[PDB]
Amino acid sequence: GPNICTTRGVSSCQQCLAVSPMCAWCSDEALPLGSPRCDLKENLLKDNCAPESIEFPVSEARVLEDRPLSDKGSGDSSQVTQVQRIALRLRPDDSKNFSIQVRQVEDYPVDIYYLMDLSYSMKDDLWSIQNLGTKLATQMRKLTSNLRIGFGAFVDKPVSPYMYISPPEALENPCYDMKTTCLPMFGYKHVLTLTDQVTRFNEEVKKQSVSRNRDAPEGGFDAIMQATVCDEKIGWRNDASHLLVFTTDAKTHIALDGRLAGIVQPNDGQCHVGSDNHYSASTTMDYPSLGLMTEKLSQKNINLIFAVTENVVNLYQNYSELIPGTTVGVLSMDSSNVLQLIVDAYGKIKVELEVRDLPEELSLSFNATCLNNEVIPGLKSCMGLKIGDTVSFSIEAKVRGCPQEKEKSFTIKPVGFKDSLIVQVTFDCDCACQAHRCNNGNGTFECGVCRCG
Amino acid sequence: LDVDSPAEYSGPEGSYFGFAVDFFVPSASSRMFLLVGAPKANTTQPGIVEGGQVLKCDWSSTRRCQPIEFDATGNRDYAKDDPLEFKSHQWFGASVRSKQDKILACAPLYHWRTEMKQEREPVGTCFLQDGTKTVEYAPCRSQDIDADGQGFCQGGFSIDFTKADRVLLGGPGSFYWQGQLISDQVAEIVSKYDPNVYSIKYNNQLATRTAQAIFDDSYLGYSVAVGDFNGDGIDDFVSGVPRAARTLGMVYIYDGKNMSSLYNFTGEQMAAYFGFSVAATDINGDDYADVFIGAPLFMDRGSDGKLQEVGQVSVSLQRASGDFQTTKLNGFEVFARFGSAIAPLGDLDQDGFNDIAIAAPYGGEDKKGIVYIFNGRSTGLNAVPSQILEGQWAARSMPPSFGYSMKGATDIDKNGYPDLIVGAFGVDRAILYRARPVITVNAGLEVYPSILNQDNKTCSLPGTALKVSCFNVRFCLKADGKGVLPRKLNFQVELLLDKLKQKGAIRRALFLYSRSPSHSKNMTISRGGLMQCEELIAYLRESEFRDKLTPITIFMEYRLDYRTAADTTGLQPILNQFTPANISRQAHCGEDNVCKPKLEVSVDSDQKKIYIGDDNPLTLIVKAQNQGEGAYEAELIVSIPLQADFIGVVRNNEALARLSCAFKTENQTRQVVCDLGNPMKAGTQLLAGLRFSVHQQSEMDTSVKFDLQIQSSNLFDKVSPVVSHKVDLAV
Ligand SMILES: N=C(N)NCCC[C@@H]1NC(=O)[C@H](CCCCN)NC(=O)[C@@H](Cc2ccccc2)NC(=O)[C@@H](CC(=O)O)NC(=O)CNC1=O
Repeated sequence: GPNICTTRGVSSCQQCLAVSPMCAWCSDEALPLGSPRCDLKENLLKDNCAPESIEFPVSEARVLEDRPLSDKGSGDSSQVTQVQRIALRLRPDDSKNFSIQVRQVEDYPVDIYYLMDLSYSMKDDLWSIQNLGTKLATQMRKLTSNLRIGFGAFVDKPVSPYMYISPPEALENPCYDMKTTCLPMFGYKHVLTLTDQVTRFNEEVKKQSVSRNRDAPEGGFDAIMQATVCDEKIGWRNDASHLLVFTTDAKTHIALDGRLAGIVQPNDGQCHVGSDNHYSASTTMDYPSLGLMTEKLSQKNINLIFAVTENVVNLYQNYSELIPGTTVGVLSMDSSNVLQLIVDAYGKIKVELEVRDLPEELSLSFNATCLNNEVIPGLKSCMGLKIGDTVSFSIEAKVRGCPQEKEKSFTIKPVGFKDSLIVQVTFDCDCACQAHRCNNGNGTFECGVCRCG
Repeated sequence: LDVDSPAEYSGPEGSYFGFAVDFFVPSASSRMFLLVGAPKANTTQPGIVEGGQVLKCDWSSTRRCQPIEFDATGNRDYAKDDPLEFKSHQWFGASVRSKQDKILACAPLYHWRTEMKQEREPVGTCFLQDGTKTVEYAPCRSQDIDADGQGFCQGGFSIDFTKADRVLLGGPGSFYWQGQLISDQVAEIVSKYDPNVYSIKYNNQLATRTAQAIFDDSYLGYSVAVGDFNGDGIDDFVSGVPRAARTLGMVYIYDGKNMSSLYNFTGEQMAAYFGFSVAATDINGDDYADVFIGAPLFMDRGSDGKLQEVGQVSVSLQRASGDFQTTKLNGFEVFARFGSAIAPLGDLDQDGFNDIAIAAPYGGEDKKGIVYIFNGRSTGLNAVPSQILEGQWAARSMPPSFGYSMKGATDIDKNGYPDLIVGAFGVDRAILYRARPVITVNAGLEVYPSILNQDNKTCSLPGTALKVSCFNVRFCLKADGKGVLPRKLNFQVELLLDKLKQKGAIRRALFLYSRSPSHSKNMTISRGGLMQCEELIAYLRESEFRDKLTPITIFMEYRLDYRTAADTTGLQPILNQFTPANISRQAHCGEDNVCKPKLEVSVDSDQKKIYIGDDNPLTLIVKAQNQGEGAYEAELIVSIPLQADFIGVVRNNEALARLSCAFKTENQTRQVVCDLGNPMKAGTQLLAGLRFSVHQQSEMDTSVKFDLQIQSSNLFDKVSPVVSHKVDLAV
């Protein structure tokens, strides 16, 4: 019966193709006069039109590059493959669907920052600090590959109370009273920026020595807070999972402890490390409170870890409860107990697509298959993925009208994945037959209408 | 507490003017003074910079502030070209406590060259000044040198005065920061003062000894409090130990005679700094002093289940048996440090129970500092603050810290009400808040005719011969108040005869003279038991209103004329914070004095069919009656369709009552208002016939609907059930 092809007054093959995907045009001159040249192709075959003279382009999604999905990013053979070329052929106002695959193959970037106490109380433990620093990078390089590592150091606030100011010479050598050499004491210094080089980190770690203060608690919370609140100096990476290991053996000074030293101004919570890689506000700012420390740790997603000796393990265990998400480990000659924390922190640890250079006349529909073969149409993101987790997205492309440009291309890519699909789009709007009707030469037959002369 | 126009004092920039405040009450003279410590001011001592100061602010007379010449001499010499002490950058003014003529300031960051070896050690020096003789007191400057002894005592961090003139002093840093408490009599301190000796000893001294190595760095002496806690009449020693018990915090109670341990309070959250500030004052008026311990870094579970730092104050009530009853106050803002300064005020309102102020110097808007005031209630504390004081100056280069230090319990204005001074060292300012006299006023409103009869029409309306029914209303005012006050208060008395009736729909009661539901009058009351009273006569509208259901409500309010009630200084009084400013009473046929009609109506039609295309005369028979009591303003409403026209009441029939019916069109509703009877007596039955003209020509309607209801103005069952009559159309 009559349909959209036979009712819209179609007068040419081009108009027949543009009206609807279901419409087909018969170019056969043997078709009896009065029969609809534009109709369903089944009607045309029933109308005994020549199948060769029936122009019915069919949209196709042919695969151009389908190199297999990789398993490990460390394989030297062939490039790593996470997502490669597709070709789409589309007639006007018609839609076609294809499927894509994205898998997390590359190892997760990891940032590890080391905090060390250079106070006299750990001359017996400096070897353990350096050994732990070595084994940190040693263990992390054997699991991930985008590692960035670095360290800073802290002693205490350099003011009279904690600083040996009594003899004019003991400033440069706080161990004067026992006739020993040591470095002048400092609030906080950022020594080594985060960098992939393990040798530089080991050499700078092994060239660190102690200083001397007065009271057993040490201002390590200033060190933690300045490490967290500073981004460019420390060199944190927006994509890596941030860790900040903290080492000590004695108690810790807390907020409002600095009122003794004449310091009452609250911890402003801003990066104050100047151009000399030193805490420039260690003499006018109080120690930070646990609330502010937790707020900033959550703000910059840093997983603080406590590596302390046996004599303060319980104190720091109880301190961890007020700072959620932080664990504690025993600092000794056997650092496996605290390396297990780093192992689990890495094991604790997003696919979202972005469209580039998409043609305006094209429209895309997203169907997301993230986990358990579950399809959520209209979404483009999948959460909670691990190593080996492969997700799939079903994408349907719909063209609006017929663009004047026969060939265009666009690329679909996950965010931060490099690997992508380059789609080649070809629009089939013109019929092959288009390559006397107007009363035998009385006009020009264009677009299906005869412009009479 | 007056907040509109307090007193402001400012010192040199960056001097921390306001880090410590107190009141100075010279017994010799009558004027009272304000003591403000500026622990970073630039003195005139030779070769001393940022030596610290303590200032005397004169309050009333031009608000001039001057520093006190505690020490005009610079460093002293142990030998030639060898200084003995380092007075520069010492914190002179970090603590100020006064008691009558005695002023006690301290410098917790004073360094002196140890007599044995050339060395720099902060021991702390305190300058106790009597009427004219100024002496120097420094218990920690002893032969127990070095951090192993009293070398890092930092004595003078926290100081207090005892009722028997026994200075209490706390050194956080003694004994490797184990902390120490030192107490000495003032007379012995003044007698033993020898300038040329640097290790003066005192015979009657009480001190805390060195404990084991476990109690190190406990910060004992951070804060000090004195009160009686053993019943011997001698103030004990209460000190804050913020770092004790694995940083949980502690407050130590020591005997006031031989320094023995009586009671210890342990914390619940580490690093909360349990013991940052303490106070000792009985709050519930039972004469047993109670403790007030802050923890400005307490983290409690939030709305979403996470920890938020708000600050907590612990209140423990003292019992005869010895035990303490503990209640806790949490903060209201995050990072506000609620519990940093706890300042007793005594009887701020003279309610009979002492009142205290707790401050959060880093809360409020812009973190400008806020102050909470609480009042004393028996068996605890009024956990809901009654007033809010807020900082006024934004940070220049330092958090303003408004409320970091306050001092109360002293009546600077001399009007029977204690005042309060708040320090703003962040912006180096000091603020004095004068309390306001609490006047409690009791109002008595009585209406003699609780239920009155409209038919009691024995009252004459002035200006007309008409009669009305009027009632008597009695209203009285009395004013009682302590402190300095004027003898007469010019009260403003306002009252309204009708409450509810929203949007001013209608009011039924008007006063006898100058008819109105409202009346205003200025009356003068004398403080005391003289319950001054006045009376008024008011009368209701007969058929001027359709609402008798809701009771007539009599309302009274009283606003004090504050402007003329202020003293010579302009401090206006205040009314009681808990008193109700408005008192409302309800006023109101059978014994219940409520006429309750029972209205029912039935409808019958002479013609069961109406022909379309011509005028069909429809006669309606309506049978109306009341089974209940008298129905005032009772009327019949007949909602007729647009095609029905009312012609008149059937009068050719003697059995049908010739009603007075008026056809009214009100808001697209065509109704016939039939006057059934004003009182609608009980048991009366009314039968009437109404004729209508029907011009129905519509081809869609099947019948014509008529809605007839009995309405009245009565209290109960004032409207009959709606009855709908349908007359079927005919062809
Ligand atoms: N009376 C007490 N001992 N009270 C407990 C205080 C203990 C506290 N320490 C000690 O007694 C022991 C005495 C040596 C015997 C080994 N333990 N001294 C130390 O532990 C030193 C270094 C050291 C370690 C081991 C052996 C030798 C030396 N560590 C410190 O942190 C220093 C100085 C510093 O770096 O700030 N002291 C303080 O901080 C507080 N001051 C102290 O005295």
